[PDB]
Amino acid sequence: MNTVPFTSAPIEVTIGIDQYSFNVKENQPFHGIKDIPIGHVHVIHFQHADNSSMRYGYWFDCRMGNFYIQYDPKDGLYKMMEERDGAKFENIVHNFKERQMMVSYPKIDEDDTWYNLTEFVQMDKIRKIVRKDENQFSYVDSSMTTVQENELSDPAHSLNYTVINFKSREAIRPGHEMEDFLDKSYYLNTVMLQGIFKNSSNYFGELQFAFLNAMFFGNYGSSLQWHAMIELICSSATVPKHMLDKLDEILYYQIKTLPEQYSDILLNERVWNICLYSSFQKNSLHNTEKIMENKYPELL
Amino acid sequence: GAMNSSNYAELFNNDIKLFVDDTNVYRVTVHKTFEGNVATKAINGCIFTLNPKTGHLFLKIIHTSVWAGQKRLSQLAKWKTAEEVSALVRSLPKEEQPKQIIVTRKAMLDPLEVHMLDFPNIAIRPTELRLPFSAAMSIDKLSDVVMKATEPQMVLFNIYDDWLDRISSYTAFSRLTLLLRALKTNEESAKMILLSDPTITIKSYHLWPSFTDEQWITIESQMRDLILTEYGRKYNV
Ligand SMILES: Cc1cc(C(=O)NC(C)C)ccc1N
Ligand SMILES: Cc1cc(C(=O)NC(C)C)ccc1N
Ligand SMILES: Cc1cc(C(=O)NC(C)C)ccc1N
Repeated sequence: MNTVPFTSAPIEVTIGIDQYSFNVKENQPFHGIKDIPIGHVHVIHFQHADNSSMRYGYWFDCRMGNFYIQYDPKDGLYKMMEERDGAKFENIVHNFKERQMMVSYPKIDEDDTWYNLTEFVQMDKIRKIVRKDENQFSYVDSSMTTVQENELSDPAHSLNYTVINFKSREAIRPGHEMEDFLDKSYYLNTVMLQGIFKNSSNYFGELQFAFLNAMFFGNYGSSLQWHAMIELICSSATVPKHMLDKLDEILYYQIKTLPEQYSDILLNERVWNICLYSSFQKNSLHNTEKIMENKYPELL
Repeated sequence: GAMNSSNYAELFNNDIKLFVDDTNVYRVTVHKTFEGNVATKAINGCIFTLNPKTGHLFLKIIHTSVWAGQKRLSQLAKWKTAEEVSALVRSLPKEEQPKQIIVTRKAMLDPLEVHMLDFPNIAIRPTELRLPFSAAMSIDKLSDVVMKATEPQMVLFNIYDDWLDRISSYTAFSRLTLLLRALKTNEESAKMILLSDPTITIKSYHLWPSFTDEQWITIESQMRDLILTEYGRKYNV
């Protein structure tokens, strides 16, 4: 069980650590988060009480280094940093724990939610989508645009998701214009899975990371990517059975966790109605269709 | 964006453009079977691809053999239309290729956009105009060549005859759309109007009769009366 200490909390902020959040008051004696489960990526996340605009945060994996948060009064945000002195870090953490100045990652034993939301998400792939090679952790915020969004403006601050475009030369074979557009199986299985992602685990990891960026930061371009990756599968007549079964589980937990009052800005009516009711896979997502119909029947 | 009344003169500027109408591509007769079920029998169709500035009509005849053994024909017909339009643009010298293709029905947008992905500079546009090009098969010479075809064929026509020697392309398109709207609203009456006077003939190399300028004004008035008179009796005015 690992720890992310905070130097201090000088500005009032709502701090998130995966699906959980807590409020910290201006200059409250908060010194970090302990008991973070090892084995998963995690995201710490912030929203200034004064500026609910620009929610931002950091994806990290405590197996890759010792990380802490420190507020920067010049750039006006909580920054993640790596501590290279292991003994200084262990000493910092042990003192803050002795003084009980840390919140505990509040995992219920029964609860597999975070695992289910991050099953295929790996730090190494996160760091290829979010390019800042000098750090072991990755910053994301509400306003960052995607490579594909930039094609329709600072490349260093971009989300390099795999570009998916159903009316492209990559998606369509010459002489199969109709076949490939109406049944996207060759684009899914040959172009994307065999060619680009290499396996379905990497595809699902990017889909899961896009969703989490969309849900945690409202990154519009992340939301576009999540829906595009769902639609590419649902619009393919030929999908391995194990991928359909896993997608149904992936989406079930995403819909379950999705906060109710942001449903209208996180779920695209057209994609979900098409996927659940018109597509080739309309009858292959039983768990997801059941939760959607019982939680968000308005959208449908 | 979309083509409508506000940007109508754009049709007659010097940027090459084509209208594509797919409403006569897949044509059937519906009939009873011996068991008393219903079946369709396809008949030959055509793509109507028209340059509104020059009158040049690329009439690709769709022979019923293209439907043999295929499913979901009404869907396939849109993709076949887009395939043939793409083939036509690729058969034209670069300086004759259109800068825009306007489709008369929005269901043609995605099929045409997929065949012409590699041409990113040709705009594929819809229209809010309700153009009467479906009535093209009421032009006797066009219907004749379509019905006689025994194989796929492209036939080239000028749908304005020699009108452009005397009138502008705006006026020619307006006459064409008036004639076609009339033929669409009441084909028998429209055809009576056009052929009532036996002394006015259709040249071998033309589609429409050889009306003098004054006779065209009379004809156009007759046709405007057919349309408005049929519109006022239908919408209670
Ligand atoms: C549908 C469609 C596909 C291609 C295509 O994949 N081209 C690659 C060989 C570069 C080209 C044109 C076109 N109209
Ligand atoms: C799940 C979660 C979401 C938000 C949130 O504002 N999401 C919007 C960007 C759509 C905030 C905290 C939190 N724990
Ligand atoms: C106003 C508005 C906002 C969003 C939006 O930011 N969505 C992100 C949470 C993915 C989406 C749709 C919409 N109509």
